[PDB]
Amino acid sequence: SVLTQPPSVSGAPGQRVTISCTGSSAVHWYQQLPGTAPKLLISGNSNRPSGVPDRFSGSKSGTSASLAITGLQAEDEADYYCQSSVFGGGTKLTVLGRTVAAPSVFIFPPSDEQLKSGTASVVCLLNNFYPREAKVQWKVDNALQSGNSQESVTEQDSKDSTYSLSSTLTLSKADYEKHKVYACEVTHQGLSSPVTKSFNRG
Amino acid sequence: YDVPDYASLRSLVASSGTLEFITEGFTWTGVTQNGGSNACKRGPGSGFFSRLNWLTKSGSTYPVLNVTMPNNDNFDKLYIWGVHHPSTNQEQTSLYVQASGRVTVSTRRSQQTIIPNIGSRPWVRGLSSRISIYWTIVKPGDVLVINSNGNLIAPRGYFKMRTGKSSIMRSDA
Amino acid sequence: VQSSSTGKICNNPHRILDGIDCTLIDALLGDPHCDVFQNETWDLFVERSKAFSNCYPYDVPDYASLRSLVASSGTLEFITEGFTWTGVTQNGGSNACKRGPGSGFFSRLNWLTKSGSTYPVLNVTMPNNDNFDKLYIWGVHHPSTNQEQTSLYVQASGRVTVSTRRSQQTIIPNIGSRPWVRGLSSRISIYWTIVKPGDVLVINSNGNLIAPRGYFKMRTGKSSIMRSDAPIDTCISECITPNGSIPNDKPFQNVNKITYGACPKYVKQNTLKLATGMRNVPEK
Amino acid sequence: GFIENGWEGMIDGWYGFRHQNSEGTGQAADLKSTQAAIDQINGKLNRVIEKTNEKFHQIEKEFSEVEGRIQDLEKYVEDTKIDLWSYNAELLVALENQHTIDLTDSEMNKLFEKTRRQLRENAEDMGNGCFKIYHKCDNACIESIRNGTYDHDVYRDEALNNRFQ
Amino acid sequence: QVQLVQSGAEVKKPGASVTVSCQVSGYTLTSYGLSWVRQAPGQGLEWVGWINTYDGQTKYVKKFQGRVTMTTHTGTNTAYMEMKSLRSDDTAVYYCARVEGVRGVMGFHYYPMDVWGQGTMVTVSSKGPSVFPLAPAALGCLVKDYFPEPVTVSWNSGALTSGVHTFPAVLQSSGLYSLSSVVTVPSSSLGTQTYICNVNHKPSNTKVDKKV
Ligand SMILES: *[C@@H]1O[C@H](CO)[C@@H](O[C@@H]2O[C@H](CO)[C@@H](O[C@@H]3O[C@H](CO[C@H]4O[C@H](CO[C@H]5O[C@H](CO)[C@@H](O)[C@H](O)[C@@H]5O[C@H]5O[C@H](CO)[C@@H](O)[C@H](O)[C@@H]5O)[C@@H](O)[C@H](O[C@H]5O[C@H](CO)[C@@H](O)[C@H](O)[C@@H]5O)[C@@H]4O)[C@@H](O)[C@H](O[C@H]4O[C@H](CO)[C@@H](O)[C@H](O)[C@@H]4O)[C@@H]3O)[C@H](O)[C@H]2NC(C)=O)[C@H](O)[C@H]1NC(C)=O
Ligand SMILES: *[C@@H]1O[C@H](CO)[C@@H](O[C@@H]2O[C@H](CO)[C@@H](O[C@@H]3O[C@H](CO[C@H]4O[C@H](CO)[C@@H](O)[C@H](O)[C@@H]4O)[C@@H](O)[C@H](O[C@H]4O[C@H](CO)[C@@H](O)[C@H](O)[C@@H]4O)[C@@H]3O)[C@H](O)[C@H]2NC(C)=O)[C@H](O)[C@H]1NC(C)=O
Ligand SMILES: *[C@@H]1O[C@H](CO)[C@@H](O[C@@H]2O[C@H](CO)[C@@H](O[C@@H]3O[C@H](CO[C@H]4O[C@H](CO)[C@@H](O)[C@H](O)[C@@H]4O)[C@@H](O)[C@H](O[C@H]4O[C@H](CO)[C@@H](O)[C@H](O)[C@@H]4O)[C@@H]3O)[C@H](O)[C@H]2NC(C)=O)[C@H](O)[C@H]1NC(C)=O
Ligand SMILES: *[C@@H]1O[C@H](CO)[C@@H](O)[C@H](O)[C@H]1NC(C)=O
Ligand SMILES: *[C@@H]1O[C@H](CO)[C@@H](O)[C@H](O)[C@H]1NC(C)=O
Ligand SMILES: *[C@@H]1O[C@H](CO)[C@@H](O)[C@H](O)[C@H]1NC(C)=O
Repeated sequence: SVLTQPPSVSGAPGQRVTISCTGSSAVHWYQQLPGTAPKLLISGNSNRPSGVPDRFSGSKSGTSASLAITGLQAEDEADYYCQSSVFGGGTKLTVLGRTVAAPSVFIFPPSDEQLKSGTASVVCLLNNFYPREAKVQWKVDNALQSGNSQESVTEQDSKDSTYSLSSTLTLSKADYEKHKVYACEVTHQGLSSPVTKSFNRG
Repeated sequence: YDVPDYASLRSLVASSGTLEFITEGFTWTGVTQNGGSNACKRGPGSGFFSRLNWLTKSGSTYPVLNVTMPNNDNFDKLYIWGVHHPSTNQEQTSLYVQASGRVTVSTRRSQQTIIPNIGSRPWVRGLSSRISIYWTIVKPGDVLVINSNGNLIAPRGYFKMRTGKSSIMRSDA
Repeated sequence: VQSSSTGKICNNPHRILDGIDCTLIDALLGDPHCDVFQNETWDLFVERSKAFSNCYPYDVPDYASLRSLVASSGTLEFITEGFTWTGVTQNGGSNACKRGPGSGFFSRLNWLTKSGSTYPVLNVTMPNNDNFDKLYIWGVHHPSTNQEQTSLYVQASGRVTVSTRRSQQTIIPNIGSRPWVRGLSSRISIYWTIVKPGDVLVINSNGNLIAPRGYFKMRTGKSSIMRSDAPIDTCISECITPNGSIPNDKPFQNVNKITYGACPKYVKQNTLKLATGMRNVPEK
Repeated sequence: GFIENGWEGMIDGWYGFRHQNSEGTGQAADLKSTQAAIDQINGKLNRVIEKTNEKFHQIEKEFSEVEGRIQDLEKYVEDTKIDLWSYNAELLVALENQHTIDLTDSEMNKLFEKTRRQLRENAEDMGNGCFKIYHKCDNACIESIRNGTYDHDVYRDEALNNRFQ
Repeated sequence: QVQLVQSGAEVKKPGASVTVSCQVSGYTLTSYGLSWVRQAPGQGLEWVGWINTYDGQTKYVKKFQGRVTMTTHTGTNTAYMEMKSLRSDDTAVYYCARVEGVRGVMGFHYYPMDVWGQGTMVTVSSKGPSVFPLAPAALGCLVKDYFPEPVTVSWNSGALTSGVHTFPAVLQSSGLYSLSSVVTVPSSSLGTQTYICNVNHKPSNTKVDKKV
């Protein structure tokens, strides 16, 4: 009736991945390669079909099923769903290359035409930060907003092997001048000190 | 004529509940089509059944006819064909250059072959020869192949089969 | 009235045999992807809708009767007998029926072709000296072209006669083109003969014989065959329908009219309530 | 019928007594009649339909292609059997329910009459299924009535005096 | 070889009806049931419905009841899924997948979808990508409020190819997508010259080249 799932797993090639699904009520695991039709990875909660490497495995406890991936390599990087009819939430499996780095934060104010749109969307940017588990806090005169700003991260680049995030907070015009001056704060693993970059119009 | 398993054909035609006949384009090369006889007088002249095509020799030869029709629609097709049994061997060779033809009607799953015989039979409406009526059901997505070297009373098309609440009754009410 | 089913077939107390991709006749003849079903036994043979044929395009006149009697026998135990085919080539095969990497055929049938440039009138016999019926499955090959007929069988028109002390069965093979199935326009026709105990089988053929390799040991019992896509399960139930196993505590069911075991009777009504209390007159 | 109302507060049994005297209202259930009815009901279907019969090999009941006479005959046989068994089930359930209802009504009437016969002349049937007893009848008296050993003779004089003055 | 071959991508208008087809190959259509599963672009798989070939019984989601119809043409081994009363939100890739059970049970209760088609991009929408500049190092273009996802962003189409990062689109409560594309520039080159970003959007058929 409902299936739950870890949302995203980032890892290098060559190690184990354990994904869990929790079926309230036969659970099957499917993989969708990027830009390709989904593929059946296991049926019956533990059975691999033809053509699936024996490194994939499934384990069933009383209510929680778990998919374990071994010898991870390139083609394993895909999205993984559990199915029981209802689907799971999805689990992005990104490749990860290990290279510590430090974010660079920029703030881009909403454009004047964007102001004329009637909606104000303020964006802050982190470039080349290695721990993707970093967090971004929208500072509107020491007021914190959860669920109002959307974030998006760039995949690893083989040029530099690090992540870039963009966080955009949208709000009405009266909310744009609600607080005089804005800022974006970064809590980071690679960077110990959280860094707040402030800005305003005028 | 004569229908082996007449009751079954009558039952299934009654169950289909329609006589809607779709004529198909059959290409009979090297034979004379639309044979007829004066025992079956349609109009003022000789004739035949309107849903059957009597193929005879053309000139002085009768090639091994080998035709096909696929069932590309999603309903069953009923094909009614026949085999002509002549009275005399002279008639057999005069109508069909082969000394003994045969008729094989087949689908992907089944086949049905008839060896026509030549012999005198009781006089009915001036004739001692007979027709034997057979049928074939081509299910959707199947193909019909007719391979005959003589004595074929070919179909002109197919009867659109149906399923429903239809039947037949014998009554003078 | 039991109107619901668990959706799965209980695998006890009945010896279930799930036929994966295999029909009863395909498992009988020895289709390559059915090789795992050799010598199997069952109490109920469950036949999946996904079963397919992947061999020489054949045809079974009276297919329902053969399927029924094989299901009733309840076993696929095949005893190979020693047949002596003199003057013919044995173990014919084709690339339409690929067993392993190369060409092949049904594992329970022997395709006898001409040897050198002759095909003698084969005349072989096997007596039934045991006290059980023997089932012999043989065939007749219908080629597509007369050239193929004479190239495989020196006779211009063979025939196959299989006989016992009490009955005989003769087939005149024909030559003609047929619908293209797996690359072939030729066919096999599958016939069977039952040799009762103390009887003899005589096979006299002058061409177009797909001979047997042995006999299937016939039995009598509580065996049958069912068409169902229900998945097998590890569970206890005495009554099996195509919809799965159902409990037989109630006397009637409205699930399916096809049943197996100690099953309730099928009725058209989905519900019939039997009073187990008194007339109900409540307060107010 | 003449009870006109069931007792949802009765959970001890199916049929029982509610008494009211000088001491106070009390309620009890009669175990014998309830047990008799339950015993007569507990089976009631194994005694006609012994069990489910066991069928192993049967005819085909689902067909892919169209054969003709034989498939028609098989369909007819299956349809006839199904219709006959549906009628058997319908009639059996209707008859058993009717007989069960009549049985429980008869058991209630039998309990009422048994109680009335215990109270030969000491009580009068008020007509609503409830007896007015015309003498001192304490809780021991009531449980003797319920027991079935009510001694009507020793209250006969007092009861007759209360009735006929 | 078992194969499901789906229709081509369809571009419709809201309120119309569309018909997608699925041609099977390597097996017989009536041996297997067929599920239809939609996936909005980057919004995870969503079970649409199930057709039981060989008996024609359907099963749709309550969300799709009445406005989706599934049929089978058994003659051509084809199955059709038509969606009526198309909405803008119905833009998604639709897959036909093969399920096992057709006789006795509804297959999708007990069996998986072991063979999938390539899917068809049924896009019933159109929306223009609004372009905004991004200047304060780094500089970029913000693409906002376009429904159909496929949009490419270049910078003079041959100038800037390294240092540009295209954050994949993100959802919005309005149902429209938005992304950004930022490139690092040497701090001297940002002031001497500016670059132009080319945003190409095929479904809305709009190509906007904008600077900074
Ligand atoms: C236990 O399992 C069994 C087996 O799986 C279940 O039985 C099935 O149950 C469903 C649910 O009720 C039935 O569907 C209902 O059908 C009626 C109309 O049915 C009539 O047609 C049926 C199907 O006919 C197809 O198949 C037969 C056999 O192959 C063929 O002869 C037909 O011509 C037809 O084939 C056509 O379709 C194919 C696929 O598209 C094409 O390939 C082909 O070319 C043709 O176009 C038929 O089965 C049915 O019943 C007969 O047979 C049953 C035996 O099961 C018998 O009991 C009956 O008395 C009949 O003799 C009829 O002939 C339909 O009106 C119902 O509609 C409801 O649902 C739809 C949406 O789904 C709504 O629009 C309706 O308003 C309504 O709500 C429903 O679809 C199914 O027929 C039935 N039998 C089979 C064989 O599947 C059983 O339910 C299970 N029980 C439990 C408790 O689990
Ligand atoms: C093998 O043996 C069988 C039987 O022994 C033969 O079959 C008979 O063949 C003859 C000749 O072909 C048939 O004769 C024809 O019979 C017709 C039916 O006649 C009946 O009905 C008419 C009324 O219409 C009555 O008058 C008559 O008495 C019968 O009761 C006739 O109508 C035919 O008449 C035509 O031809 C004659 C020929 O001279 C003319 O005089 C007439 O005017 C008319 O033109 C004709 O007489 C007979 O019917 C066949 N019987 C059966 C049962 O089939 C086979 O021929 C034979 N074959 C071989 C190879 O040996
Ligand atoms: C009597 O008449 C019947 C019908 O009129 C003839 O039967 C046909 O005969 C031809 C030739 O023998 C057969 O052709 C073969 O068909 C195969 C099936 O093709 C279908 O499926 C494929 C997918 O596998 C599709 O691509 C195709 O469009 C069809 O839908 C083909 O697979 C065969 O291909 C092989 O040979 C050709 C020859 O060039 C090569 O190009 C191929 O690469 C491959 O090697 C072949 O085309 C046809 O199937 C028969 N039809 C039926 C219904 O049986 C009889 O031959 C004819 N007989 C006489 C004596 O006249
Ligand atoms: C019968 O109907 C078919 C198709 O509907 C048509 O082709 C044919 O001509 C009709 N026959 C007559 C006699 O009207
Ligand atoms: C089947 O059993 C028979 C006799 O029990 C034996 O001769 C034969 O080899 C067996 N077949 C297989 C495949 O084991
Ligand atoms: C009821 O009567 C029986 C037999 O007459 C006696 O044994 C019992 O003690 C009485 N009282 C009860 C059961 O309270």
